[PDB]
Formats: sequence, structure tokens, C-alpha cells
Amino acid sequence: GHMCQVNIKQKMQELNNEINMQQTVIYQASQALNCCVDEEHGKGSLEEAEAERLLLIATGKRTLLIDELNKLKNEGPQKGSVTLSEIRLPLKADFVCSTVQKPDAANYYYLIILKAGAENMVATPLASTSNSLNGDALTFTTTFTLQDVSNDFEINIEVYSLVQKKAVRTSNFALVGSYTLSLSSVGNTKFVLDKVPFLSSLEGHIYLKIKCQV
Repeated sequence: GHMCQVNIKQKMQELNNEINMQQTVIYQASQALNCCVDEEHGKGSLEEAEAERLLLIATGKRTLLIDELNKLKNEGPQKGSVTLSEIRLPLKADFVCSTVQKPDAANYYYLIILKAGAENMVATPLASTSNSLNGDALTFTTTFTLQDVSNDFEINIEVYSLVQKKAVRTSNFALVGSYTLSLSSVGNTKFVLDKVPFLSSLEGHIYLKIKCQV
């Protein structure tokens, strides 16, 4: 049981405020990352990686809000569900071996961003080969459930990788793959990632379970 918006201004204001909140997070994650001048001050730590993740998330969310708001301001005069789960990201065996044979060279973190609507974005926690690897793939705890959804739904998956070796800024998490799930993806469990960087750690597929009710 939910109340409908009173007017278009209230919605715009809500979006506007959320944009400003996200910018605060961006600014603060930036200020924290700027303090990471050395290992004594947190450089190359997990804490730093988490800050990079938050910067990424707030940046991405802010972008969706901006687009929605621009959409609202250009409007003219005035059921089903999809569930994603058991996400798995297979890595190349040779990459993994390098982390074993040269474990002090770098730290590697991965995450997944799931975006459907503009107010519909979720990011998995950080995953690493140290704590998420089953077989040759990273396992994610994350379940993503989309309600009151139409049959032309799209869910954008973005895979990010962070490499740590040995004024507002941009997250060091880099986009290492993307895929758009739609109705035609239903019943499938293995998808070919687009935009995978030349010579990346990713095997190039992503695995997941899609439940769907209409």
C-alpha cells in the first residue's frame, strides 16, 4: 500500500536531493582516497579498495539520477517479476596462477553492478580470488529482484576490476565487461560479456540464474 506522488515537483526534488547526497559520498570517498599517500596511511589496503568501490557506486547512481531527472523535465503535458542470482565470474587459469606465484605484486578486486531502472542499481561487495573462488569462477552473494516489471525489461550488468599494485576523482575500478539481460535471456545461464578488455583476467563469460514470473 503506497501513496502516489502529489506532483512532478516533489519527484524532481527527491531526485535532486538524492543527486546531492550521492555527490557528498563522491566528495568524501575522494577525500579519503587522497589521504592514501602510503601504506602507513592506508594505501593498497582493503579499506582503500572499499572506498574505490563506494566512489564507483555513488558515481554510477548519480549518473542514473541525472538522466531520470532530465527525462522528467522533458515530459509533455499530463506485471511480472525477474530475479537474478548465483552470479559467477570465471577467470583465466594463468592469471590466477600469477597471483599464486607472485602474490605480492598486486591485489585484485572485482565487483558487479546491476542496473535496471534509474533508482534501481545494486553493487555486489568486493570479491577476490582469496575469498570467492569456486572452481575457476568468482561467486557473488548477491540476489537481484525486480518487481512490477514489463516484458521489455532490460537489466544492465557491468563487471568491474580494481588493480592495486605494490578535488573530486574517478574510481580506479575499471569496466571489464558488460551485458544487457532481457526477456530473451530467460532460461539461459551462460552469457558472453561484451567490451572485455584485450588481455584481461576474465575468461569472458558470466554465469547466472534467472527466475522470471509473468
